[PDB]
Amino acid sequence: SRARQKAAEKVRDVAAELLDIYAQRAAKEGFAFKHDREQYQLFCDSFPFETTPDQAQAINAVLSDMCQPLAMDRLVCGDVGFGKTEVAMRAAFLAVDNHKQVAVLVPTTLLAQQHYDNFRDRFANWPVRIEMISRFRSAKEQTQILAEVAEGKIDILIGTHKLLQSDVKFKDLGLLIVDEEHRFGVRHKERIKAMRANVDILTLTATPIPRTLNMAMSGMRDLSIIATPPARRLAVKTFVREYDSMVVREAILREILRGGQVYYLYNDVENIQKAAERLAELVPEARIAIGHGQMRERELERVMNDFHHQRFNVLVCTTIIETGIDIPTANTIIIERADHFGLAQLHQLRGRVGRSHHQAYAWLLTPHPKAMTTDAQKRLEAIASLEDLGAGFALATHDLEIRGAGELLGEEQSGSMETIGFSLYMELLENAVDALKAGREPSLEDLTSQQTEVELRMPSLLPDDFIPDVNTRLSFYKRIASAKTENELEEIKVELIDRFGLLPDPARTLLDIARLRQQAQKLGIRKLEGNEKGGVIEFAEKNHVNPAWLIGLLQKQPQHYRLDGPTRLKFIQDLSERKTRIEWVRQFMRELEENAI
Amino acid sequence: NALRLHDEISQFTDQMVMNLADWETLPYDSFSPHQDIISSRLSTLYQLPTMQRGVLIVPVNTLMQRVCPHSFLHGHALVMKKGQRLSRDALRTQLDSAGYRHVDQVMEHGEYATRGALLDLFPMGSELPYRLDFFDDEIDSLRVFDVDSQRTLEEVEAINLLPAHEFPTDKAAIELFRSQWRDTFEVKRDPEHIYQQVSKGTLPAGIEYWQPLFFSEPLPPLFSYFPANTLLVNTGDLETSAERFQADTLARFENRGVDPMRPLLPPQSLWLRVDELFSELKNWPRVQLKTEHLPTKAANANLGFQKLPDLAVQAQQKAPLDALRKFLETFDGPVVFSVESEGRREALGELLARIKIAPQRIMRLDEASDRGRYLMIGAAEHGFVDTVRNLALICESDLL
Amino acid sequence: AAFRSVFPIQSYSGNSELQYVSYRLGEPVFDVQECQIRGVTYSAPLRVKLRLVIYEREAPEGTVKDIKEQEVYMGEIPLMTDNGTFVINGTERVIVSQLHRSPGVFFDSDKGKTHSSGKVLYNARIIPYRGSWLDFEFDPKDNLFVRID
Amino acid sequence: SAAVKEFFGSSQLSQFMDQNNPLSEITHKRRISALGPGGLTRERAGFEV
RNA sequence: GGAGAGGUA
DNA sequence: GGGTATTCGCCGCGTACCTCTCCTAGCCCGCAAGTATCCTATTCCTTGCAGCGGT
DNA sequence: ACCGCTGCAAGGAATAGGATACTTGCGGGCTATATGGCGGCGAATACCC
Ligand SMILES: Nc1ncnc2c1ncn2[C@@H]1O[C@H](COP(=O)(O)OP(=O)(O)OP(=O)(O)O)[C@@H](O)[C@H]1O
Ligand SMILES: [Mg+2]
Repeated sequence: SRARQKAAEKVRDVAAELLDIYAQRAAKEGFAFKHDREQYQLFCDSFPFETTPDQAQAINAVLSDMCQPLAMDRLVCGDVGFGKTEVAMRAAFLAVDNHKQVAVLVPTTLLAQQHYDNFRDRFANWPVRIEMISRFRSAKEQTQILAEVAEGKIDILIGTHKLLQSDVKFKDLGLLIVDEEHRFGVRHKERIKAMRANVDILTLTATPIPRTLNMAMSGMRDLSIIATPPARRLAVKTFVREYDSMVVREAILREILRGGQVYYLYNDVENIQKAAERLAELVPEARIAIGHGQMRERELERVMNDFHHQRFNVLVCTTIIETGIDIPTANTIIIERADHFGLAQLHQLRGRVGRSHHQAYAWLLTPHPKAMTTDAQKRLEAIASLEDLGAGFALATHDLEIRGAGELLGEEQSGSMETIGFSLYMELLENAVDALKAGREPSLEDLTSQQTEVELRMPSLLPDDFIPDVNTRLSFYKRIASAKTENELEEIKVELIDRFGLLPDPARTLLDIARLRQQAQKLGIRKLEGNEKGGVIEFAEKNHVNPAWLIGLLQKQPQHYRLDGPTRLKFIQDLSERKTRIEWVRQFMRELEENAI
Repeated sequence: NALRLHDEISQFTDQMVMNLADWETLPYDSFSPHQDIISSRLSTLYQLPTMQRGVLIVPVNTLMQRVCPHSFLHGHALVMKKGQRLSRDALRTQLDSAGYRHVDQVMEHGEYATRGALLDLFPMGSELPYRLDFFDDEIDSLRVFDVDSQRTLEEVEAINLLPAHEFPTDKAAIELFRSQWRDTFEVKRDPEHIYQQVSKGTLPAGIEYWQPLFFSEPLPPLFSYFPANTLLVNTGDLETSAERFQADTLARFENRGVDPMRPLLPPQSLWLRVDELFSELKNWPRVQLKTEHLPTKAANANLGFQKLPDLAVQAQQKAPLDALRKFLETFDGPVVFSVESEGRREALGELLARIKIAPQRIMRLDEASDRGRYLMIGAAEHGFVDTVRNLALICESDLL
Repeated sequence: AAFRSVFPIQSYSGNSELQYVSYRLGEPVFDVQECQIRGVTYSAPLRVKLRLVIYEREAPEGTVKDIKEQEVYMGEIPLMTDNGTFVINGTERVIVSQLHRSPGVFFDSDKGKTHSSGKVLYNARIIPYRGSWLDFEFDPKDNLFVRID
Repeated sequence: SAAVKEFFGSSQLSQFMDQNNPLSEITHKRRISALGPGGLTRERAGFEV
């Protein structure tokens, strides 16, 4: 009964930023990469398979595109196990012999350390450094790899969201590769294109979100479908059975007698350790270990290596292996309760088995057929009806228009919710492009770095009802961020007062954030954060803060000032009212500039 | 373990290493074992009578399983490579035994031509006639020539006429299976019943388990397929594993000892027993490898193959590579590391060079010198010291 | 009667079931005239002692891990007032009695006004209390026919 | 609560009290309606019922 | 605005 | 095929007035599940000095 | 007379929680098929010859 529902928060608006990044991207020329016939031919010699023509079609679709000065944002989405990785490696190779810092993002650790091995096995003959960042790397390691990012000693970096901690200033990006893109929302996708607009982007998944599928069908982004499975891989015989340990036991005995390994989906981190022993008396003959995202971030290293070195048959696991881990020995999934899963998730679950000549059985343990809900049911005969090699894009198109693609200039990539026009998207984009290119004004994110951290946990922006015109909203944002006098803040104030009547609360708070930003830059204040419990201010090395009067504050109110670091001052104030918090920082910084020196 | 050995030995030799693709289906299953694998299965059984060398890995379940009675293998199979020393009239009388008709202008199934030096055939299996052109009691050409225009499309090295299944699927074999059904099992009126299904001619999933009813002859224990000088190499153990599997088979048999829909043959019919297995096991000389000390008698040799020391790395100690850095210093023989993967080599390549160790990748374990650090790329799992010749393997798993 | 009709309810897997102990009407939150003024039902909360078993899985059909019991509420039922009226929304309403077909089997005949003949056609309805009706009738050409619902 | 509240609130035989006497309410609580679910209707009733 | 019920001539 | 007979399905079924009560699912917000990141905190390896004994 | 040896202070490193995101599904809170008519007439089969 502790649900505690009905909140509200609209701390940021996204459409302005997404227009800004797209207008920046279309403005900047991309990079006509250099192609090598022969040095890359020796790299082609290295790959120990033979390409399908559809893989080759993807390859020459990528390469002849990436050697052009335009904007390359390509969907190389195919089906699972179709060798989709190697085309990405080929693009990376051709980019990196131009020394252009390919960035690869994966939605988990597991892909990063397996693809670390994959890339590192691939580039064993070339003077290129490939590195991986995660929580498995030590922080000491992280400090120096992010350093040699800036000196550009690392040429290829792969990582989790740990790369998008935004303190990673690269030397020269030319290529971005996203693997299994059907995560991240939108912000984690476009955070890297924010810092470099003209960079090239390669997008890999097996099951795209409907939003990028619609935008692929919009002509904004290129598409290469991959069919023609590369090998002797059949079709994972889907079996949707009501839960029975005997069926389970015979499946496990079938796999162990085959010698292969077992994926056991449980998707319940608390209860999976109980799930281990209750599976253990059912199959005492097996070798089973436990894997999820909540060991002590070293156990799973042993677990995955031991599993990959065949030290145990069965892995009970959560959806942390939904990302596509290959390990071609195993051929049997046991989905304990398939009911609460999307069809893309289901196609992925079928995706990790197979990957080989051997026939892979799939076991979809469900509740009783009336007991399963109709959503889970029609999902189950959806996946059961369509068991075909190369059926992924069919399933993705079925996912589309049943859930509806999200809005074209915002988050929430699935869901209809009455988006804006695609023709309107064209018109708004081109108006953004030529208005931005007009005076060549710097971007939003460029004026986030130059601007001091002035986040005060406020909903403070230009709301949609106040100005529906997102384009001139961005124009106002650029003029407001460009403002270098309080007087031009004032003419902007009377300007919007003229143009739209009364100014709402987020807009006027945005105005006074600009005001405090002005004196913060003017004195030398570098970082000023606040919250309910107080807040923390970071000065410069050359501040206009009185040191003697700073100690005087520390000894007149030790409960309200604590220097913890050289310029790192925590004030502790029960800041409950946002307006009084604004006047707190305003009047305080007024006294501080009364002590300006 | 077979799978492990299949690429363990592939690391450690050059000789042809090949398995037996057995039924991935379970004993008395209700599934198909994926026909093409069976097409790979019998191919092995084509060469098992005639190879003069070669490494074949089979596990105990395969030896437990019975096979085809081999007259079908010599009778309905025209897999044939270029090194088949065979005359002209020999294939004439063999395809006469197969029932083929002599047409010089082959158009229909079961036809062949043989004039001068040329032999042609049109099979019962496919829609393609083939020029053979036998030379001096041997075969020299495999010409995919036209059905009417007599022009070659492609010259082949080995022809593969394998029929689609273990059993003959022809109507006489259908009647034989019906006869053996009415001999052993019973007939009930049901369309879904497999007796009436093969009366309709169709092929159910677990059709392979009613195998011998298609031959009217006992199934071989496949050792009649054997060459005269094989050499059996015991791995793991037998007088536990075979009995264990026998228990599993009988457990499944009595478990599915129900359902006159698909009644099941006794396992003595479709399998060995452990008793007769060990009865046929004295027909061939054998090498038994065990990880224990045999004390003393003739035909034993205990080889000093001692375990590695405590080799482990840890970041808790100040210098993590202490065990290897001191174990190599006290080491007299060559040290082969045998990295599994190639780029993993550099995972050791930037790791031993931290302690100024640069092992060079060699190919053959016989290439080891008296004192040097070398490595393989292969599939080893645990290292050990060969104190007989002071050789050493330090695998990946010797470091974690 | 209704609770013994429905409860106990088994599960589909059959590893547990919910049974019933007793019921008890709560005290009304308001009385008749205050409900009359305010504009709300004169209602009693229903508090039922439900009881859920848990069987053991690996143990055979019929064993007990655990069983729980509590008084749990479901639904506001209006109480009839002291006279015969229900106060439902401040409007006193009366549920008038109905006079309907007693379930059973009823033989009948449309008295010769069909089939242009003057021949009578006897029919028989099996009328359940709750369920599907059943009709038998004679054809004008003496053929017995059935229809469901 | 829905299947009770609908019937006691708005049903075919849950009717408003005729309450302009003692007699009117006491002859309304004793009323025997042949209408309702499971019964006949006002415009589909013959001379005989 | 639509159903449901009751009423008058 | 054609002719008559039965059978199914739609067409209608009074006007005017007054009073009263009652007219819902869906969807999306936030919970659950998962995944990743960011902290303090407290626990835990680990080592140096302090001091205590030994010939 | 001090060397050598262990015990605890220190001090950090890690790891263990607590928050911050992102994906699916679901539930609640609002809020955006019933069985009791009948006669007439006409079109559409049923059957029979
Ligand atoms: N041209 C080819 N011919 C035969 N087999 C191939 C070929 N290309 C790739 N393969 C095999 O198919 C497998 C596909 O795995 P990989 O992860 O490389 O691509 P993918 O599975 O399509 O990508 P994802 O893991 O994102 O689904 C590879 O492990 C490789 O062994
Ligand atoms: Mg009158």
